[PDB]
Amino acid sequence: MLQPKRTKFRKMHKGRNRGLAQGTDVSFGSFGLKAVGRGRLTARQIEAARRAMTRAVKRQGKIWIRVFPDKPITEKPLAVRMGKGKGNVEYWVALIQPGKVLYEMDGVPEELAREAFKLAAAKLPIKTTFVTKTVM
Amino acid sequence: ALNLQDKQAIVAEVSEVAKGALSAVVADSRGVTVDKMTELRKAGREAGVYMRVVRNTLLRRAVEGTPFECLKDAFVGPTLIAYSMEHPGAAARLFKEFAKANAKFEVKAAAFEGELIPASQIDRLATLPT
Amino acid sequence: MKVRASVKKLCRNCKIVKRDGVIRVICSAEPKHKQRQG
Amino acid sequence: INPVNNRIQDLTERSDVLRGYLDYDAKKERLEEVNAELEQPDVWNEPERAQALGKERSSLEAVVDTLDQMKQGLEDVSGLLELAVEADDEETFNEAVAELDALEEKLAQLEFRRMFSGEYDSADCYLDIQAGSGGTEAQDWASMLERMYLRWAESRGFKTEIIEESEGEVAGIKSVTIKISGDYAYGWLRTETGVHRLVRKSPFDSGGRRHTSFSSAFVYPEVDDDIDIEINPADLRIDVYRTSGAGGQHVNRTESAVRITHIPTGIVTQCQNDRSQHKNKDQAMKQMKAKLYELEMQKKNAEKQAMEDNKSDIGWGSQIRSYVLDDSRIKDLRTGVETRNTQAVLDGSLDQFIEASLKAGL
Amino acid sequence: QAYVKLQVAAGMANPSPPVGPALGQQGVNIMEFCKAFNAKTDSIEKGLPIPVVITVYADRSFTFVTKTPPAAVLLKKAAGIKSGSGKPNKDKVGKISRAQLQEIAQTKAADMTGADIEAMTRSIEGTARSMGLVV
RNA sequence: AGCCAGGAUGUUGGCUUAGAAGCAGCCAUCAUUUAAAGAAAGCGUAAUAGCUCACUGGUCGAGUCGGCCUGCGCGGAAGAU
Ligand SMILES: [Mg+2]
Ligand SMILES: [Mg+2]
Ligand SMILES: [Zn+2]
Repeated sequence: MLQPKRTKFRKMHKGRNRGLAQGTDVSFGSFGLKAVGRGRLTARQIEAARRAMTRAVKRQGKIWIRVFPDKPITEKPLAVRMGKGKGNVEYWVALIQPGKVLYEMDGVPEELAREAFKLAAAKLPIKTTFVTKTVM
Repeated sequence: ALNLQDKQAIVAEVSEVAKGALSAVVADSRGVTVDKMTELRKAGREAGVYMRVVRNTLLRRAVEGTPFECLKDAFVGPTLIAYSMEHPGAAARLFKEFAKANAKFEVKAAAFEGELIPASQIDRLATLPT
Repeated sequence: MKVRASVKKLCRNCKIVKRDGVIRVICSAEPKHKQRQG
Repeated sequence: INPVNNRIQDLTERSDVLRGYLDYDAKKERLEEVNAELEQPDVWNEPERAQALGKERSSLEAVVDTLDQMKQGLEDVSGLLELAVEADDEETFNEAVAELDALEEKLAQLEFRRMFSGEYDSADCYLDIQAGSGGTEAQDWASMLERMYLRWAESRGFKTEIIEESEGEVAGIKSVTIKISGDYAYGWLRTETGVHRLVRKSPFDSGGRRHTSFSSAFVYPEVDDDIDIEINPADLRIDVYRTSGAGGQHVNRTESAVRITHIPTGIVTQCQNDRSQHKNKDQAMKQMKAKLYELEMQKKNAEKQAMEDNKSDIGWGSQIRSYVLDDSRIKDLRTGVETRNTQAVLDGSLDQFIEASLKAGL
Repeated sequence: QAYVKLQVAAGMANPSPPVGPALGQQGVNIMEFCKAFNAKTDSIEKGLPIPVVITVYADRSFTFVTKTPPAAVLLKKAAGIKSGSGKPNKDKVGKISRAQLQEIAQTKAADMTGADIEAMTRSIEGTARSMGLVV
């Protein structure tokens, strides 16, 4: 489960998740799973996806996780009223914009890679798509 | 397979026909692979690798290469059949071999048509140079 | 009869057919395989 | 080639010993009957039986086959030994030597499997030595035993570690726990569990009478401490309801109280300490977990109790060796092997007993 | 008609433990097959398995035609090793030269389907590779 | 797309296994007779056997296959007078 080792700050503002993503292209691998939807992947979710895809690829070929859950999300404890400071950090998310290459993969046949990505995709909350290495 | 390979195959077949005048038939409408293998091995024993049973007797495959040489072979087309081109020796004895094979379990599929070399009938010709 | 939200061809013999506006997997081979969207 | 000859001589002897321990003829007979059963076509109609019979067969066959291989190989080597000696052909000699080595290895393998067939035999052990009813003498005896064990363990290459030592007020030790790490440590030591009989004139007695003092050894393997598994919400029923007495308007309405129930076992935990239902559930959950743990412990204990009860049933048979120092003779009661070198045994020559015990399977 | 290849070594007269019910499944008796095997054996060699056609006729008197012994055992014999399959590409257990393989090929020519001995040799090489031994 | 035929050889590849013969796995994944036939995709077996499939030959005689892009719809879709 991915999480920042150190932090500058323990809690964080909600913020907004508008715009298009920057990590848009398949950089390292041959194939990628590009996020079509807007949302936020938790660390847990990402880990699950990784687990799904590694198994599918049967420990053959490399996987990159292009996303990182660097934003802490707070949850107020149950049966607790609305005041009294900010809630405690429960889980960590990567905020996802459309265009985000989430995962990358190489050293695999194409069909197999596709299959793996499909398997992964069902674990993630956002709508996603298979993408390829492009010259330029 | 793409067009080019098919064309090449056709050319090869044509070349084979040009090389060898005598020919005979066989058919596997109920034929064991082992028998076929044995038959193939016979050819090897006799002479070179040249001879193939060439199952490609479609309406526009061997029948398309028929206008080049032995023009009567077009009517053979619309049936399950397998040709056998014979290169060395003037009228070899592989024609009756097929008949023999048929006799030893093949359930009369080809009906030993002959391929007409001295313009022969449907019936066999034992009269062959030895 | 597996009534599901996702119906899929589970083998070669599985065929997807639509009957009175309902998606259905019917299979000639395996009776287990036959499905309905619901 | 004299050492080679000696080795050859040894090997036949050990093969014979192995046969004796195995009871080879009976095994062969069993193999034969099983084989006969096998070929009868009616036996494969019953599937459960047949697979079991097959399983039985194979091991027996292996045992038999290896045995005569050993008989034959040795003979071959002996035949070739002459050639090596008189004719002086070197390559042939070398070949013979190689064959012998192979045969030896095979023998070892067979003996290994005969010995260390148990589940925990490869693992390391905790040897526990306890002094008997005697007093000072008993304590001394226990100490002696401990020393002997240490010497033995050092000898073969095991790592000893004195975990706990209760020291005797006058001399020796009241009790000791020794962790013995190494390859097949428990398998080598498991036979030494039991009561040891010292017979000697007591140096601590003022009268100087000849005492029969006892001290127990107890070898148990270091089991891997299994993680206490998280119970599934599928196995659980969570009831929520109103509290007893309560006391107010909000209390009458609110269902804070939690009853967690284990479906497979039938244990219940109630909690209604907190106002918050969630908190109660958490507390109740904890309680349930604790209860489960307790149950697990109880079950473990019960099984353990059965085991010793069975062990108790043997009674006087727990006495495994008799160390007579006056007449100068050690006897293993289980096997029947005797030696007059008592001092040597004390120093740590237990291999002669232990190996035989292992071969026996007791 | 009920033809199946299932037998152990030629020297082992009447295969009781391994084959058993498989040989005596049909109407033909246990003793006959064994006798036939014995008869076959004396002309060539003992110790190796040899496969044979089991055409079980209604008259009981079966027609049988022998085949060449399995290739794997021959390969093993050539090697001088017993087991060489456990993790072959991770670590090479045994190794054979091409000439030896070629030699092996020639002897089996009667039962092998083909005219070219080179073909046979390459088949044998492939078999060896499969087994675990690197050429 | 139907339909008729073949769908083999070394070979049951070895091992480890109780047994393993394409199909418990672990691993190599070759070559052969060549029209084509995986040391095997599914069913099947105590395991073999057996039944399919891949690819291919024959018949038949015009379009066909499955991705992408989008428009509109379908299921997913249960509550209390
Ligand atoms: Mg940004
Ligand atoms: Mg809708
Ligand atoms: Zn189906």
